[PDB]
Order: sequence, then structure tokens, then C-alpha cells
Amino acid sequence: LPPHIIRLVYKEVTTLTADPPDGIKVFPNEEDLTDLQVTIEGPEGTPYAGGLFRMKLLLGKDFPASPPKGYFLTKIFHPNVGANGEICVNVLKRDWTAELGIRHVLETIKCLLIHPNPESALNEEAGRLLLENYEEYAARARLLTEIHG
Amino acid sequence: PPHIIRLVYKEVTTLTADPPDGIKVFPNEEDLTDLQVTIEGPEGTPYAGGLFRMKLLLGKDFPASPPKGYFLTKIFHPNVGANGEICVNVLKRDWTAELGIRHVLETIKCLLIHPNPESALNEEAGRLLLENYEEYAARARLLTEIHG
Repeated sequence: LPPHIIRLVYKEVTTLTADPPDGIKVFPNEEDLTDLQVTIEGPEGTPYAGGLFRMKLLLGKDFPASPPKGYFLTKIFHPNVGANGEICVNVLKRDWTAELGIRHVLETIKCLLIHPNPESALNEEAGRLLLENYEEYAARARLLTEIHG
Repeated sequence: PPHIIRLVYKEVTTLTADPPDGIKVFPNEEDLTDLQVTIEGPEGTPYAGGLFRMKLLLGKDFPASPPKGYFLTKIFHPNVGANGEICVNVLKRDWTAELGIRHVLETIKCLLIHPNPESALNEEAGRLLLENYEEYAARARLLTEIHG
């Protein structure tokens, strides 16, 4: 990364590692800071309860101009998580500016486990069930959590 | 009612010892079923920087049924009604009797980041959120500056 971007990423990761959001543990990668790994506890009162969900934030590309690219490394049944694990946070792409930190990105992803957005879903099956047959969506999400979480 | 008293106290302790980010609970001996709470407005939302007072009213069937929630701080939000009531459909969605006050508050904080415009209690805010987000945020931010 360019030196001036490295400085900002190092500040962002330090403050985030020192004070991580509730239920999130951050594991910075000394050799490569374009690659921030995170684990998110599946919130209680959701089908993901009890599971640990590994995820990765890619701080390369155009960050801070553009939001970082997020991937779940833990398999998950979620309307906003695609087949490659890619996370599409519609709120974040609309709301983003270069002043928003990584704390808000991670907080926004964790909160999306509680309030998934079925509209314009990446996993259409999960989105279709969430709206039309919530208990079926919960069952599948929970079974995937028991295997992968 | 004993199961209330002992559980109320048990929840407070868990929440005073390991408080959720930006959330504080204030128990009241005079009326334990009326729990005062403050939630900090999440960064990146029009509510950022505001301190949002609220209260949970625990029914005598708690935790078989979720508590009922009210914002005491005025807020512009699709799921908060004119009297400050928090839509019972958000708490009820996945409620089970093993859940407690922590999950109710986590869910409400998360709802400030991800409001739901459909079947909104504040139909004004729900509509603006979907069609003109810029005006939605601006209105929520202005009310936050006054009330938060």
C-alpha cells in the first residue's frame, strides 16, 4: 500500500484492536495490513446464536475513498451474504464517506446479523424465506450455524 | 412477585458488569419493573453523538414475553411511534424465554443502524427513509441535535 494509506490503516487497526466492538475480536496481520481478519459472535436471539463467524475486511483497492470489501469466511445463511462469502451492506454503500471508520463497518455487519435486509438480497433463497417463511429461514440458518459456527 | 425481582436484579448485574457498547442500565428499587436506559447514537447514523434515554417495562410474565420499550428521548425513526413506543414486532420477531434485557437493548441499538421502513409506526420516517434518504438523515440529525 502507499505510505500515506498505510499510516491511516495502522491508526484504524490500532484503535479498533484496542477497543473492539462488543462480540468482535480483531486480529491484525503484521505482514499485510490490507487484510484484516475478524471474528463476530452470532448474536443471541438470532439463528446464528452460539456460532463464531470468521470474516475478512480487504483494505486494499480504493480505501478510504470506497468502503472496504467484506467477506465471511465462515459459511452462513444470510440474505446479504453471497456464495463467495461477499458481504453487501446496502446501508454502507449509500451512507459511506471517507470519514467513516472500520469500527462502523464491523458494527454495521454485526447489526446486520440481527436485522438482515431481504431486499436486493445476494442469497435470494435466504431473502425469499426471510420474508415469506421466517421459521424456515431460521431453521436453515441455525443448522448451518451448528455445522460451521 | 419473586421471579421478577430476582431476575431483574440478575439482568442489571450482567449489564452493569459487562455493559453493551454505548448502553447503560439504571435500576430503580421503588419500581423494578421500570428500567431506565441510555443508548448512545451509533457513529455513522444521523443519531450519532446523541444520548437516547429510554425505558423497558417488564411484564409480570417476563421473560415468557418480551418487555415493552419506549424512547424517552424524541427520535425520528420508522419503528418508533408518536408516544415513543418501540414497535412490538421487532422485539417479538425472534423472542424466546432464554433471552434477557441485554438482547432487547442490543436489538434496539442495531435498529438505529438498520431501521425497517415497512409497516413503520412512523409512516413519515419510513417513507422518507426509502425514497429520500438524504432528507431522512437530515431530519433525524436535526432532532438529535435538539433532543440528544
